[PDB]
Amino acid sequence: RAAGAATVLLVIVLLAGSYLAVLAERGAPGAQLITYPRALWWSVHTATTVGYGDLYPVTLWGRCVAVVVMVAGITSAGLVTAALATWFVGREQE
Amino acid sequence: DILLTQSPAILSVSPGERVSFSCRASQSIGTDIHWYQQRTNGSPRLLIKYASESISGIPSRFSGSGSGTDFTLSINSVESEDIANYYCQQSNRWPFTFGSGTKLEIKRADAAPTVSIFPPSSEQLTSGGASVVCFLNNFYPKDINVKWKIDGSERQNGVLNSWTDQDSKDSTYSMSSTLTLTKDEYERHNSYTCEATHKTSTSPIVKSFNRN
Amino acid sequence: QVQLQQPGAELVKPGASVKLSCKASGYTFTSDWIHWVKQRPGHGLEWIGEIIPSYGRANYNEKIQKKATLTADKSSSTAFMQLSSLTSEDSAVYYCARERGDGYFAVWGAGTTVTVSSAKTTPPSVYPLAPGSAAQTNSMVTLGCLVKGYFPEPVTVTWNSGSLSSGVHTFPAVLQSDLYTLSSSVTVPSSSWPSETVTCNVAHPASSTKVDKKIVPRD
Ligand SMILES: [K+]
Ligand SMILES: [K+]
Ligand SMILES: [K+]
Ligand SMILES: [K+]
Ligand SMILES: [K+]
Ligand SMILES: [K+]
Repeated sequence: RAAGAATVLLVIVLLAGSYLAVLAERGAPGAQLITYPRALWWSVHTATTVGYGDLYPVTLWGRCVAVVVMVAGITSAGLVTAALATWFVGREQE
Repeated sequence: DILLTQSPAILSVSPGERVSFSCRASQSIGTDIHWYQQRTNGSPRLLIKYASESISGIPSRFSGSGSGTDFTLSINSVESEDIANYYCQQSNRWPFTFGSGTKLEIKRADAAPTVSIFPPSSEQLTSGGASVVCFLNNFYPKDINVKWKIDGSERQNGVLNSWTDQDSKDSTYSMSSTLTLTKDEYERHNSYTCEATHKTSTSPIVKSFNRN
Repeated sequence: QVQLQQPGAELVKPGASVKLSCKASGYTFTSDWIHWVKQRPGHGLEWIGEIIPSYGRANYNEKIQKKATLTADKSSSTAFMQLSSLTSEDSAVYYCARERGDGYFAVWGAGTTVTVSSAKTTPPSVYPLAPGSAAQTNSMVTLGCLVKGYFPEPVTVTWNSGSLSSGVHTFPAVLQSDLYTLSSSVTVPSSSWPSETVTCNVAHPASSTKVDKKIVPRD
């Protein structure tokens, strides 16, 4: 069930991320992570750790936001797995 | 920072014709180009967003096109109202940037000027003033000349003219010449004339009046 | 409804500093960014800076010499620009537009004309312009009113409180010793005059002064 919790929290990091990311990126010349929408696309593929590179942070706080988003993705992922694992182990104890 | 180059600066097109303004980015910016229209003494107005998306309230006459570095704003069948300035602006990379702008000019049929002359108003005279206004309204081309004659003889001192950018009501031009003098100068001078020689007639157009 | 409201004009002494306003209404959002574009007469639009009210962060145009400082009043929904130590060069129209965070400037303001000068705010003078009792006429008749001896720009001359838009030509002012002078014209059907009124409305933001003056034929 904490995996469920993980999903909620993630979706929140996915939004706060998109936000901060644009907030952090504007002002730094050449930055492309400056509009709310694609920002969100950016966070989604960075969380899924797929990161095509069509968009990437260039500032320090932008990268920090980045790191956090990465970890919410790499964690939820693991937590859903760790969950699944347990379910099958219990199911199997029969 | 991306550089939006807009050539040409002016576009001369005939009514109902199809006109196209081009904006070129110094580098790839996808479709993150937007076009604004600004008329004489008006503010900018979003026309197209993201190179080719409609904005509620903008004629279907307007269309967007292109991607990467070359974009094109387009008006299918220009018309008097469309006379303005067209700027493009990117939002691909910070900071946002604008283009140099592009003036659209229409080509209406020749038109002779409507001339009108006005004696200074008594309210003004009531204060040592005396301004004789003359209007050269709704003509075309924009080339036109205005001469003054206070009593058979030509005058050039106190004559301030002013032209209007092409009109968005009928694609014509208008000019206003004002001859300011003291109540005095005006007192000791009978007739005031205002001659406007335009490309539409070999002879000039005259309009005078006497202080009495 | 007119979302971004900007004061018609501001006069500023060389060296002095003005604080331009922009009060928005309508749909506001935390993702809202208010921008400032400066247009020098006869030239193009030039990004000055931007600010995100729901956070207060402000970035400016790094190429131009910073002469502004953005701020936002959370509650009253107003964005303020502080243009200090100005010079003739700073004299222009300043707009403020709202950006939803998607890149384009949805709506702009009316713009605040700023004139940096030593001179004084001189309200205008409105005299009528009726044809001479010696000039014949046809289906149409051209009347108009002369606005002279005012400063600084701008001036909003209308006809019949705006109800009459068709056939109007407000020429561009002219500068003759710290005083701008312009005149507007209007052409209505001869039949409809002078029976049906025709008054010109002149507003001059720099002095909050606004007058009228019915164009009546000459006795
Ligand atoms: K991966
Ligand atoms: K990867
Ligand atoms: K990758
Ligand atoms: K990659
Ligand atoms: K790549
Ligand atoms: K894994």
